[PDB]
Amino acid sequence: RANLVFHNKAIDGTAMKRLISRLIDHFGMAYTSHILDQLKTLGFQQ
Amino acid sequence: KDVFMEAKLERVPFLEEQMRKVNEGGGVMAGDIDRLMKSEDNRFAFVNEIAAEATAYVNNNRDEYGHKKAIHHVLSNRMNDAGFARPEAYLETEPFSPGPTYLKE
Amino acid sequence: CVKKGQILADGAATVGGELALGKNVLVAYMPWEGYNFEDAVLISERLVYEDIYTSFHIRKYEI
Amino acid sequence: QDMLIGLYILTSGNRRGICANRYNPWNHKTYQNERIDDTNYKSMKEPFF
Repeated sequence: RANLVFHNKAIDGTAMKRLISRLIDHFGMAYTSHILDQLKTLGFQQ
Repeated sequence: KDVFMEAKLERVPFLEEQMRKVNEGGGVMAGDIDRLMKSEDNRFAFVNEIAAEATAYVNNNRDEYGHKKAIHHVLSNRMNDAGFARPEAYLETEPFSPGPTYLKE
Repeated sequence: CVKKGQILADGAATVGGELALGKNVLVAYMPWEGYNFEDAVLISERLVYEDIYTSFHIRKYEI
Repeated sequence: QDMLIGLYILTSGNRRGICANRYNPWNHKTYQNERIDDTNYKSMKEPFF
């Protein structure tokens, strides 16, 4: 069920950059590339 | 004794659609390249070894490559010796295509 | 009848006695699906089958 | 920009205080008040998914 943090605040610009850095260091640059594709699609939808 | 045995192990459902978009986007190859490079010390040596192996593949069995992309062939060969089915040369098919060409978005 | 100096004939992009370099089109400002990312526009088919934006270009080949 | 705005709107939360209720929730009333707890029980509250 992964090892993530349930956000409950506003993910502003500086919070997105922090989140990507932590996902990169915890998973690598191969898992993060797929996350970014999914977040791009979900961000465009909402 | 530790009561998290299954709360952290419950299978996430609805994953079937998040299994395909990996496969046409090149995600499987991208996630296999890094796992092959997870043990290499110098990436340039790994790349040169892959290129030399692909050159040997082209030389020994010339009249097959042009579609199979022998670099994909050697990558699949290296990924197929430790499980990781990885169909030959990462070849893509068109299971539902009574036509010549997809529009590709 | 026409007095001196009045308009007799129109011209290119000069409907009426006025300059006219474009067309009036309904527009809504909204992010549709990322297809209007940065400075991209998302027009409809109505602009290609009603000849809303259609121009003639003449090329001169000399030999 | 666009994906960032989408994610910000997604993770923006509800309306915290006076922007969600016109009157104070102290407001001693609407208790379905009587000597017993056998009265009308709507208690809209929030869903319990």
